[PDB]
Amino acid sequence: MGPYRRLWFTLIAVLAVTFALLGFYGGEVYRQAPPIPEEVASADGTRLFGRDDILDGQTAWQSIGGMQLGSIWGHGAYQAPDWTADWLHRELMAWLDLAARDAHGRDYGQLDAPAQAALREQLKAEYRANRADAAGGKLTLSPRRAQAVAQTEAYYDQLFSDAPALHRSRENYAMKENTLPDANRRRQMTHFFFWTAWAAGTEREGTSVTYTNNWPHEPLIGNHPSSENVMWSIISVVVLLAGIGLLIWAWAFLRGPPAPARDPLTTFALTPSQRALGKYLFLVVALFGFQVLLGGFTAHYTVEGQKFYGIDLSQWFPYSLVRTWHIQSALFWIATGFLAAGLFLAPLINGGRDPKYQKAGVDILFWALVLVVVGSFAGNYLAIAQIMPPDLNFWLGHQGYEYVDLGRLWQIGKFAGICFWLVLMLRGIVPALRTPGGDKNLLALLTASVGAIGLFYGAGFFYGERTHLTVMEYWRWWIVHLWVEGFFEVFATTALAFIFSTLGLVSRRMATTASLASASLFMLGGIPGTFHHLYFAGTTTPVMAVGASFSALEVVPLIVLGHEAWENWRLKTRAPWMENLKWPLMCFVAVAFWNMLGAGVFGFMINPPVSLYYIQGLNTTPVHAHAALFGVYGFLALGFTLLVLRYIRPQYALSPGLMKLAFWGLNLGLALMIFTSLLPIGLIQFHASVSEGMWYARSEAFMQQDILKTLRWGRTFGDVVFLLGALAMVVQVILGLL
Amino acid sequence: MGPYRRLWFTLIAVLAVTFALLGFYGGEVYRQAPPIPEEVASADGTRLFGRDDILDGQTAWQSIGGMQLGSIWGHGAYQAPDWTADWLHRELMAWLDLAARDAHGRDYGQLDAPAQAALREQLKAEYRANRADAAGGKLTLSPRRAQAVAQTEAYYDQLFSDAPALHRSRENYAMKENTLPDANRRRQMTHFFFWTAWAAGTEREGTSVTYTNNWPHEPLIGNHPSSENVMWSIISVVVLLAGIGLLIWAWAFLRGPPAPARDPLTTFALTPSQRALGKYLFLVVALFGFQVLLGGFTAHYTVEGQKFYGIDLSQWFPYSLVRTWHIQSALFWIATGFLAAGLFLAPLINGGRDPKYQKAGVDILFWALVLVVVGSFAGNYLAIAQIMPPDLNFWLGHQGYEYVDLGRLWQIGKFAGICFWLVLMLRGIVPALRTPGGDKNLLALLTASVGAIGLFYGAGFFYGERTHLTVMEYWRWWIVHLWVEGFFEVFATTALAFIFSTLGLVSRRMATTASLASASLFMLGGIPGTFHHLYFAGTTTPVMAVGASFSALEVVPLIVLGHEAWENWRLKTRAPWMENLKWPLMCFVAVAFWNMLGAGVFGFMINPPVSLYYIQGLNTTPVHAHAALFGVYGFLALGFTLLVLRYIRPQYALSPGLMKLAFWGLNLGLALMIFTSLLPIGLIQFHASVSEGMWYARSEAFMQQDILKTLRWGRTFGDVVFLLGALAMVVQVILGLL
Ligand code: HEM
Ligand code: HEM
Ligand code: HEM
Ligand code: HEM
Ligand SMILES: [Ca+2]
Ligand SMILES: [Ca+2]
Ligand SMILES: [Fe+3]
Ligand SMILES: [Fe+3]
Repeated sequence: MGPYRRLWFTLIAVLAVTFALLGFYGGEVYRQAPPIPEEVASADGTRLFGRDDILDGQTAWQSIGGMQLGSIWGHGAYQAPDWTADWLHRELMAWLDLAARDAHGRDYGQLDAPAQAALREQLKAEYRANRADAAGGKLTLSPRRAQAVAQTEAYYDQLFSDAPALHRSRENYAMKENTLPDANRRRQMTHFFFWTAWAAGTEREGTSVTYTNNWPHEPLIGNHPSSENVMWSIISVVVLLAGIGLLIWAWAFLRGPPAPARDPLTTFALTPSQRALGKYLFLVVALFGFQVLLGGFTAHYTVEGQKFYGIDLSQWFPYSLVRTWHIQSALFWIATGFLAAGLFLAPLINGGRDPKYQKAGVDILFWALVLVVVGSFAGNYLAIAQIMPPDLNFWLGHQGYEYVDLGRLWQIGKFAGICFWLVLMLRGIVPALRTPGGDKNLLALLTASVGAIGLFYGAGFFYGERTHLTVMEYWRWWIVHLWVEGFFEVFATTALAFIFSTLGLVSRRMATTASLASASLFMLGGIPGTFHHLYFAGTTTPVMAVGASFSALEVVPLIVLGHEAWENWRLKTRAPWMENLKWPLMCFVAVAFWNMLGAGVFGFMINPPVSLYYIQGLNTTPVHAHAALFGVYGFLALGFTLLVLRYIRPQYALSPGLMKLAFWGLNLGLALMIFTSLLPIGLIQFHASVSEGMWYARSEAFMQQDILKTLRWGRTFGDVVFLLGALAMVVQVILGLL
Repeated sequence: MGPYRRLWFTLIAVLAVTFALLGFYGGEVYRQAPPIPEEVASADGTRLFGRDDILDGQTAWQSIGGMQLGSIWGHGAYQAPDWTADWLHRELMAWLDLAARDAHGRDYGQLDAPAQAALREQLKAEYRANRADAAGGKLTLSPRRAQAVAQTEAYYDQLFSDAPALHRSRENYAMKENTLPDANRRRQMTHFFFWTAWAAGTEREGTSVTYTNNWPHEPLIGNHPSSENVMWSIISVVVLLAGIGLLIWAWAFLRGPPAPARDPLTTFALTPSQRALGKYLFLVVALFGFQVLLGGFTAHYTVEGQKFYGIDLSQWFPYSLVRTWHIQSALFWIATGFLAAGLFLAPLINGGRDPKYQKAGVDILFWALVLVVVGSFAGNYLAIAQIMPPDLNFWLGHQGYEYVDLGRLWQIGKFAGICFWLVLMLRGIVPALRTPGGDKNLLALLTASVGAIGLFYGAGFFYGERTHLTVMEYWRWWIVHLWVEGFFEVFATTALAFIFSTLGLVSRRMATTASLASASLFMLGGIPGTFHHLYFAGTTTPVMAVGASFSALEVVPLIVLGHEAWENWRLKTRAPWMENLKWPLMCFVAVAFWNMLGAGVFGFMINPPVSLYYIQGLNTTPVHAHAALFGVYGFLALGFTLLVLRYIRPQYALSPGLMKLAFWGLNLGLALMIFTSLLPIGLIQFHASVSEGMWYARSEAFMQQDILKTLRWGRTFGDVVFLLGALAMVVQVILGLL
């Protein structure tokens, strides 16, 4: 309570109206989803696959890499072409030849211009029709379409089967040699690729958009952005520029501490529990050196084929296996960065004593946390090699969906570990607010943050092996755009301000009101901002209305970062003994520079739904993904490491001269391979994706254009700058642990 | 010179690099203009009109209102449809009917869908070809196109002719009854319309865009935006956001006065010259009341036809006359407000004495201005009614182009009056900085601003009666986007800081650096920002490449207006005698609010070239025009009126209770007639313009859709608030002049 009745009500007011908006629209994503047809038949009488064969074909797609091989409805990896827009153009060109063979005498390519436009108008009448029969379950597609589907089916049966004809196209797609040894799996898998491009073509009931909201930009069947799609883009621009101006207008009008001579953390000297965190500062730097070194190993498969300078490590370590470890070990060391600074802050609040069985609680968390890492990395190896039986795949092995690629049995092992980290926080915080005090204001906010950071991983359930892919793309982003983006940015603002409150630099009054205006602004457009990962995947038009207007308000408090980047840096002059923490106070400054240039600048370039239409599935998304994940949550795990290196080894200097290469190799290393080798490839692809089609921007005839070859062979001029910038950090921490 | 060596070098550096970028591209706008063909002939052998007939048709179009009747290439008025898209659609449907009449047996409307798409591909083949013969001067268009042009000539001959059949379509376009009594004048005007929509269809040499950069969005002949258009749009967006964030960053990191007891302006008491400004302060409010009444009179012709509750004032006072007066008297009173403020500031700088024959120039300049006003209005009335002979039209009468609609002789009169104001400034300012002092830092900037504001009306020359329309649209925006937008915003910052410096509130050190940091920022994207009025008018793609990217940087220093709207309002508390200037210190705050909400927010909504494509010529442009013209330079001539009411009548109070109404009527009326009756009309026109075509968003089958009728019949509820606010302000000024 206290005098904070205004602030503590407007945070619950945001978390009540902007939290039912994932629930009032969460039923809209379910019952407006593209249905899987019960029976696919031809008009002559034969019966093709049904809804059982599609779902078993989905499990065949998961066993080869899932979204880490080639993207489906845009989301995935960006080397192999998306199989819902590469199946589409190969099916329409098969139809255009089977409708020209009995038209004059020739094919679609050898007709003059006025007569070849009399066939693309017949494509719009058949392929933008023949939807479901209103719970009759039948499809009954045309017999000229039954021959074109079976014609292109033999091309995808020959691509995943070790055939000698399609070499040097399995080399530009970074598929190993087989990718599916069994024969009935890839006969069932390419039935699933039909349904993922059946829904991309058929019209919804009465409207002028498709089931996937007109996504794969194809000039044959008239796939152009909607009328309501362009009108909801210009509304999304005026929300931003009238939000930035009205924030600085209300900031400049509605406004209106001697430091101690000793550091108050060295007066405690707690030996038994906080000395056991030396392992956790090793697991951060061991996974960080392993995660960069995979990056130079998965970017090598982009440039070359599968050679690796002599013998090929391609039948053991293919592209979709080294990419799966590159994302998954990245989310671990960001997670165990906060887990070190979380458990360090547990016994420091309740005086300087530990709870009962605290060191016994820490020493069994770490050996269960390392059980998951080397336990999930075996499941990826025994599933992409296709050794494990396919019925037991989802539980241990490989899930298929990116950012949740650890198996279901191992996924409980990550959820049980953070839930065990939850009770080790609450046993050390309930003797601090259940005591009769009157200053439990920051402690009540931090209690709500630790309760939310460990229970929002549980939304990674509610989807199993065989549920509908629109349901698998709704609960998946609840832990990527709400647990990594949202609630890692609440816990890293309070616990950041809790340290500056304890050292005696902020006066605990402007450390709480600054942590409820910077905890409700990030949540105003953060919980209903989940929906900008669900534009073109089985949704209606109001889903891009909630996710393009209420998503610009998480770009409003990110551009204005002059404050909270100077008043976290001018704390250096407030004490003579703030030279010992100079380098953590330089990492919490370069968090702010990449929270406006990775989340604000490069994050709004792809936000409005006319410019996510042409960009979704290109090389402009890993510009935003590399910069907003290492820049914002990747310098916090290195700011909470070189701070926790102090107070547990308070005798070793940080050795400047090494840190000036360990800090200025991460910044300039990240801003040189983005602005030379990932951004200009993302604009040659954008110039082709809006001119010709979506299939043209990922086709292998385009990605070997002799200008996109010299623009990814120049990744290595920035890769080795990042490499030595990462080695100089881990050599410091290993030297610091002695 | 002095300690200001950095700023006074970077301002000349900006005005040196961003000023050759107008000349080196003005050469490109000249030598890449769409040529007028020397001879138009048919393929059978006959000879149609030539280029002289096209130029006489241009003069005939000028004689009836010019751009105030119906827009040409988007620029103009927004009631009658743009003739270069309406002519285009009528000519294309005439060609489709003449090519279907000899195809099977029917027309384009009564053909099935696959066979009517075999004629639009022939429209794409014939109409996107047959350009000029490489300076051969001939056209030699197809005889079917000759028959289609001769067929659609008769409708536009019948529309401007008093013909009975075409009533109640001459009433929804607000044309009086005749608009052209002579017959050869409209017979040549139709040929001019043929030229201005011939340039909208033909392909440039080798490229894939037209001469007017693919402008009139027509799905028949494939008029869709380019790829480089969309690429420069996304580049413009990232330039804006990366500008705002870096400006706030470098503001927050790179930083580092007793008031007197008496007002220092009442200590001078200069009686002979400054008492002669009552005529100017009466002329400002007289033209302001007359202009608001003309605005209320010209919006009635939108809602009703030409009735005016009984007898019609339509053959004497048509829509074109009242619209021309509504723009021109607005520009006149906005100019003479600054003129009176500068002439007040003239003798105060050189101590408290006047130059020789100072009262005589003031006493003749007022009668010269009022002579120019009544002669221009008499010329408009005697030119639109078609009484004055067509040989003598451009000199006195009506020019045709909007914002320069006063005739050439009256234009020389206005330029001579502003030059007389210039020499009256320089005869009073040169004995103040030629004295041996060391404080001529602000006065040099003010002298350069006076030399800028008084000379660049002279770029309204260099185009006469018969030059090419791309040349007439290059020198026209040199006095609308560089003399009104740019150099009225330099003269209003230095004079404001000079007044706040002379009064003894700022310390003259932060009044100079803040008047070059806020004079070099507005000029970085202001002089090469002219080019966003020249996207789709006879230009190439480098012109929009300059005018998007280098124009987003004049939106960057406008959103951040928390500073320069609080440090100009917190000057009120610095003295007890700053209650006498309370209302100018609210006008100079409403200037900042509408400068961020009419130039930033609603001004960037229409800026990027993919969203100016569908918007150019709609009801979203008068939103930005009414907001940024009365909001920024309209409260400035009401701040410099109620400040100059002090120090010449320093005995009459401002009478609060009336000033609250005269402020919060203007603000609430301008913010309520924009957000109710001009913004959703603009959004409905945007939706229909991006769905169907450009002809559909201005057609009279669409602008009576029964929802656009109730959305402009609610203009009056915002009109009467603005009306009563204007009446309260003028009755206050008339009561104060006694
Ligand atoms: C020198 C440093 C790095 C290199 C060479 C590298 C390599 C790569 C490459 C080539 C991709 C593109 C994969 C594809 O095309 O499908 C990628 C994706 C990704 N990287 Fe890195 N990486 C580096 C640093 C990092 C770091 C430090 C992190 C996080 C802690 C990270 C997180 C990610 C993520 C999340 C993706 C997935 C993007 C997406 O699929 O949309 N990267 N990495
Ligand atoms: C602040 C921390 C942020 C993080 C950690 C983050 C992380 C990510 C990642 C890793 C992806 C790639 C997902 C994938 O490959 O499937 C992504 C995509 C995306 N992000 Fe962010 N992001 C952040 C901020 C933002 C912001 C502020 C916006 C504002 C509009 C935004 C808009 C988007 C959009 C539209 C996509 C979809 C791009 C696509 O699917 O191709 N992000 N985000
Ligand atoms: C109650 C107040 C006003 C009313 C009813 C009014 C009426 C109108 C109307 C209906 C238009 C649209 C003409 C068309 O559609 O072609 C217009 C245009 C315009 N008005 Fe006003 N007006 C008002 C106030 C003002 C003021 C105070 C200014 C001060 C400078 C102003 C400047 C302009 C300009 C420059 C245009 C031309 C916009 C363009 O052609 O793009 N108006 N006025
Ligand atoms: C600050 C003072 C400003 C003033 C006095 C002003 C005035 C005007 C006026 C009167 C028009 C209408 C021209 C016509 O009807 O032909 C116009 C158009 C336009 N303005 Fe502004 N403007 C200002 C700021 C801005 C800014 C900051 C931008 C930034 C991008 C901008 C972008 C545009 C564009 C693109 C158009 C063309 C719209 C069209 O032709 O339909 N304006 N301006
Ligand atoms: Ca991805
Ligand atoms: Ca206009
Ligand atoms: Fe997101
Ligand atoms: Fe402009």
